[PDB]
Amino acid sequence: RSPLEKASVVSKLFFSWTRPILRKGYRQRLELSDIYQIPSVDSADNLSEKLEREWDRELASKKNPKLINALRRCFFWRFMFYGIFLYLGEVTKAVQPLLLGRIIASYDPDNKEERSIAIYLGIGLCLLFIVRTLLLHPAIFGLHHIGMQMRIAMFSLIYKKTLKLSSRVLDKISIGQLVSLLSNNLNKFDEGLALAHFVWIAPLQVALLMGLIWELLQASAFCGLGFLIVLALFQAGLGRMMMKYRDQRAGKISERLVITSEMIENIQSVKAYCWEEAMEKMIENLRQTELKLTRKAAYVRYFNSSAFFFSGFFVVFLSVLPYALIKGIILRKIFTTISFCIVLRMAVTRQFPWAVQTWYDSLGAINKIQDFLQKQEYKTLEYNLTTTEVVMENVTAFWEEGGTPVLKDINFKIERGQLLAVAGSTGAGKTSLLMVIMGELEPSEGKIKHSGRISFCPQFPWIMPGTIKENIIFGVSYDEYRYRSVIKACQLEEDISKFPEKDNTVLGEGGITLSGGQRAKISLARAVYKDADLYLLDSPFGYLDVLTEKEIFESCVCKLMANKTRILVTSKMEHLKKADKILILHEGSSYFYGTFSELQNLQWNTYLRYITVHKSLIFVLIWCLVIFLAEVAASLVVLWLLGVFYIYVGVADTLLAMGFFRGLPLVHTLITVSKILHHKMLHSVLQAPMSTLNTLKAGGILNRFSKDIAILDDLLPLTIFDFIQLLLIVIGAIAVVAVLQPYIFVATVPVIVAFIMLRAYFLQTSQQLKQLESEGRSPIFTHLVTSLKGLWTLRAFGRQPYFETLFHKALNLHTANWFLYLSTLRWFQMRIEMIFVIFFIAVTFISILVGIILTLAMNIMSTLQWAVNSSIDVDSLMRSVSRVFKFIDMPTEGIWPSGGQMTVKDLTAKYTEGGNAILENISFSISPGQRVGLLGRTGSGKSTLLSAFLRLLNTEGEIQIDGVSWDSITLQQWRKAFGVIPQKVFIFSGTFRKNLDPYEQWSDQEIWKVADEVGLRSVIEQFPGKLDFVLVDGGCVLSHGHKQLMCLARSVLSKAKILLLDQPSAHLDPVTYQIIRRTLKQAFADCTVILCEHRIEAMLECQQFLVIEENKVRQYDSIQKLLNERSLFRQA
Ligand SMILES: Nc1ncnc2c1ncn2[C@@H]1O[C@H](COP(=O)(O)OP(=O)(O)OP(=O)(O)O)[C@@H](O)[C@H]1O
Ligand SMILES: Nc1ncnc2c1ncn2[C@@H]1O[C@H](COP(=O)(O)OP(=O)(O)OP(=O)(O)O)[C@@H](O)[C@H]1O
Ligand SMILES: CC(C)CCC[C@@H](C)[C@H]1CC[C@H]2[C@@H]3CC=C4C[C@@H](O)CC[C@]4(C)[C@H]3CC[C@]12C
Ligand SMILES: O=C(O)c1ccc(/C=C2\SC(=S)N(c3cccc(C(F)(F)F)c3)C2=O)cc1
Ligand SMILES: [Mg+2]
Ligand SMILES: [Mg+2]
Repeated sequence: RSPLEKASVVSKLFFSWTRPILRKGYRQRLELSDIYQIPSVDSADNLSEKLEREWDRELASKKNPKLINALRRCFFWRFMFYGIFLYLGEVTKAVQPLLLGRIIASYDPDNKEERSIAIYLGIGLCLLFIVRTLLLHPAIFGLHHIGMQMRIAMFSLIYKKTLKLSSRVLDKISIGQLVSLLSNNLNKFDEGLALAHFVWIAPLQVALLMGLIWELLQASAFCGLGFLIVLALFQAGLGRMMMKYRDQRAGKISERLVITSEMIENIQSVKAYCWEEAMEKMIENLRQTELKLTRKAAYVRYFNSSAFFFSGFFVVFLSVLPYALIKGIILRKIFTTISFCIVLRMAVTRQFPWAVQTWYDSLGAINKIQDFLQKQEYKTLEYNLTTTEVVMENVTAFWEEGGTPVLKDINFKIERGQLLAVAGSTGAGKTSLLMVIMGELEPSEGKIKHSGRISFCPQFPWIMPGTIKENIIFGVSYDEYRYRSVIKACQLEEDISKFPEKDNTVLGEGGITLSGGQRAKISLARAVYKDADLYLLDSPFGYLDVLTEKEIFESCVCKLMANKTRILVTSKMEHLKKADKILILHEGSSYFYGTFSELQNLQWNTYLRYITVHKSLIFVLIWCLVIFLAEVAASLVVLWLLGVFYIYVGVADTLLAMGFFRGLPLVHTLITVSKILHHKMLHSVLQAPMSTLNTLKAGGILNRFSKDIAILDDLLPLTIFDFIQLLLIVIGAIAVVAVLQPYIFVATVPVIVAFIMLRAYFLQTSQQLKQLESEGRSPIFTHLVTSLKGLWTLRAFGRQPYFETLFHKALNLHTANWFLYLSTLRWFQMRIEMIFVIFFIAVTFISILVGIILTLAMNIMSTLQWAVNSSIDVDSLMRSVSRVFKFIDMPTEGIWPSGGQMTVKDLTAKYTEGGNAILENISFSISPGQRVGLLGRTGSGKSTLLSAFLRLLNTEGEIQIDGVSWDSITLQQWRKAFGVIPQKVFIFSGTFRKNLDPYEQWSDQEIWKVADEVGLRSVIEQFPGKLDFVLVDGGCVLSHGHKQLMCLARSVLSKAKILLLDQPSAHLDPVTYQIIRRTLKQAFADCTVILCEHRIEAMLECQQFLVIEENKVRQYDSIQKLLNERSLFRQA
């Protein structure tokens, strides 16, 4: 447990509770187990319940609900308490020049105003620093805590809202927009709470400072105020210009995010198609405009950030010269004026615009989140009592809100214990009918009445990340008899037994470990397990062979649940013979409704590697340093004309300030560095081996492409520039001041060496906890992605609270990782402040017990601390560059085809190294121009063989076509001889023409010819733009029977002499399969296809069969030869 729960007031004030973890992490590795727990204040379950109540009251009471009016009622008073503490701690910063000016008047020659007083003031001056230190840091920590609490509460509200979104609203929502929204205010929201209080402190500080200065300059104190007001107007005009270049980049960032995620999810098909070259350019073109906007917005921000270092001369000039004209000036007042003007310049030009910008951004983010919260919701409205019968009459529905209806005049009725089987050609609307039943689709006319309890089995299998037992159970009480019977009747015995961990293995997001014929079985078992009234199954036997389908239908759909009503999407005749009713849709219309009899009768090392990527960075750093060398040599050897050099030193901020000749090129180069880094990282990811790529997850990519690159684009340039500016200011003033007085320069050496040693000591833990928390924010992303993916099988089942609890657990883990760093960085900053005051209690006290050397020592000892803080910020930010380089440094896996004859010798396929060998000593041959038909059971390894042909997985054999082996040619040129049709169809966000070919090498005539040949003429032309419609949501507009057709058209367009057909027809009806056959015969009359289809009527157009069994291949010749040994395959 965290010690903050049980800690004394002084212990919490000194933050001394991070000492044990810091000591452990400095000399040992930090592990998740040895991490402080979470308290009861930061728990999401309570921190969201405290806000949902207020939000609901606002929604039900007000006429114009506001989220800020609900956040105020919770986090107002603590925020105001820390604001008051901040104001009290900052009032003590404008009165420090007053004490220096009332000390200097004492060490004025021959016994000036007060003589026996310097003892009183020389101690109180530095003792006031202790009070400032005590008052400042706790308020900052409290404000950070409040910001983090608001962030987690709003995130939980967003997740609770995102599970009630309608199907209509999901059209405009992409898996990239939400990720970008989270990544924006994931860490820049809670950090800005401290800066938000400087909107009412800066004016009061300005008023107090003006009142103080007026006692020095009678009426000349207002010219400097006028100049500073003009500068503040200029900065406020720069802010609005910067905003315009920030609200246009978000859309491009989201678009790039969705395209990158869609590519990385199924990089397998990209590699098979050899689309990497044409798909890196598609991202580079998008990145160009983002870079242009970022480069335009990184100059205005620099100009805003450089108005403090270029204002320390004009303000002093305008303050002193008008008064010096009428009365001259004294060398005592001319320094108190500068000491006041420094604080005034900071509070006007650095603290006010930052607060204004923070308020603007916070209000904008809150309003955006409120707009997300106020969207259309999904209603159920069903009745929980009936006669256990499902009847709907005269239902007509439109998918799009506006167009052609999808369903019209469909009526049916089924009692309890009956089975209704629906069928029809592709595009008829069977899935839409089941959606109408489920309620995810609102009919425009009609009514559906049935009991609420239903069970769903989607056409596309869904595998949430967890054990097989958890996947099958799906958040209910575990059973031993029902579960075992289901697992036996769904044919999941042998496949589960093959695993080393028998039942509870681990499956990743999407079930990549499992094949395509076992995910369907798991989904069917999950649907069967649930105790519901109606089991609406949407074509469960999609990726199952004929024998498995026959064995499952008679033992799971008619023997296990033969007393509960179930609606099945059929595509065969044996499934209709045993049916109780039949409904044959056609183009969204009830073509038939009746029984089968009537149907029959009817018819360190990162900094050096970061700057050396681009040579212009070195050529600009040398140019920005040698000019500083000349500038500092124009203030050390030209002094023989003067010797009052203290006044000259006092304006070192303006003297050594970077202009627009040495800062603009550096800023411009620092973005080109990020561009090159991102391009190299994307290329190295695209050209990586599959064994290395499979280690990566779907949450480990949006955490490295969305936030990590955004850091390098946005935050690193200006932070590095500011740190460099502070370094130059400190060095070129300490070196100068070491000439006049070399005794006060001595004190700055031990301070610097202690600062560097302590910072390097604390980095030993901040470089392993910061990375821990930066990688610990991936679970929430990877759970949000899958919860959005399974949003239609979640609401149908009813398991919403289970996912809510999972998300709460993930949020708790992230906050537990975050609080430790948020506390240890504060501890180290406060200890730096303490060593500062400890080494400062002596410098003035011993020297006092010239009186103006004190103001220079105090103007240097604060710039040193500011530079130290900037260095800490840069070191914290460079972890992103470190992870970019880690992600780049990855292994690289990298007319001839006339006849197309094959030969394999001693082939071994294994997806991993040292794992189970899927294929062992494979050998066969293929006569050229001869079709070959693969065969086998589920889990045999057909797709494994097809992948081993293209060498996606590591192999140990040789395959040669037309006399050239594997080694004689490169992988990229070898892989171009094959035209594949992957089992997982790939559709990305783009136009139809772009999807059909990314390289854009075929004209619209050539595209239309193939589209009409395959049969997409009636599908492309039903959309507002033919061959120009922007398919989105992963091609969700199309249907499962049209996705396969488009994939086959893509295969036909690209002509190859060898092609690996991996189940060309997955869910196609028998009528549309004639199109597949008329394309196969008339377009593949010269190439040697390798079929994988499970259709018995399709397995007859072959000449050489390959059956995979027990990790070996047997090749037969006659069609009936292989159907005689095993009688099961013939009887089934
Ligand atoms: N990424 C992977 N890593 C390790 N093993 C895998 C991976 N993908 C699949 N397998 C294993 O491969 C075995 C069989 O190979 P594959 O997954 O290609 O199935 P298959 O027999 O071709 O499938 P089907 O006939 O159902 O389409 C499966 O039992 C599974 O354990
Ligand atoms: N989200 C959507 N928005 C707009 N139109 C859609 C959407 N989903 C499907 N459609 C279209 O509406 C019709 C309904 O097709 P649907 O997907 O219901 O067919 P199906 O019976 O499931 O077909 P299949 O044989 O491919 O499984 C099709 O013309 C399809 O292209
Ligand atoms: C924090 C703010 C609101 C407090 C009110 C403004 C303060 C800073 C201003 C208002 C009037 C000012 C005073 C006006 C006149 C004099 C008389 C002179 O012999 C010493 C300075 C002194 C005493 C000024 C000190 C600063 C002063 C007190
Ligand atoms: O509250 C804060 O964050 C805070 C408060 C105060 C400051 C002070 C600063 S910054 C800067 S530059 N100078 C300066 C100006 C002229 C000359 C010199 C010299 F002598 F060192 F060269 C240094 C300061 O005095 C920074 C931050
Ligand atoms: Mg379907
Ligand atoms: Mg397969």
